[PDB]
Amino acid sequence: GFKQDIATIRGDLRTYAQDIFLAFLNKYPDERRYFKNYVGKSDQELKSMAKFGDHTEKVFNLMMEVADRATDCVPLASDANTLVQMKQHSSLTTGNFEKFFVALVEYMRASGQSFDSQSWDRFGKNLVSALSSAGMK
Ligand code: HEM
Ligand SMILES: Oc1ccc(Br)cc1
Repeated sequence: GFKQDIATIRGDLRTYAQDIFLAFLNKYPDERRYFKNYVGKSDQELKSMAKFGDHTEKVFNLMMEVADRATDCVPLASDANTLVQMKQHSSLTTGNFEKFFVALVEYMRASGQSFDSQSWDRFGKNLVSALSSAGMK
């Protein structure tokens, strides 16, 4: 289930974080514009950049902590507010997050592992709800 999936992802955080982030950019290539240092670089070049691995991992660490603090896939409003108030997210809208979760769930369904994809979809939907309540446009 969802709790085991958090354990699976955490066990190999950096690899899942890179693979899912690249799945997101590959599905929605226009989103790369938010990451000006990743524009024009192959996946192997990205992997050679310290900040690529560091910041994928940090994104997914925070995502796992928000997931683990949720009850039945309903995140804390305080966690949604963290995400809204981060200066790094100041020009995003909930659609950016929706696309991220669509890509994440698609990756899970294509992986051939027994992720609880329906729960990640629902968690994403509930997180998007919470981001808009916390003021994201
Ligand atoms: C629930 C999903 C997300 C979580 C948990 C999250 C978390 C984070 C965290 C922890 C950082 C800081 C990383 C660091 O400084 O090392 C970060 C930075 C950033 N995030 Fe998010 N983020 C999420 C979704 C998104 C989405 C959808 C976008 C844009 C499409 C985005 C764009 C950015 C950008 C541009 C930065 C700063 C650039 C960078 O660190 O490379 N984030 N995010
Ligand atoms: O550097 C970053 C990698 C992945 C997301 Br999503 C945000 C920032």
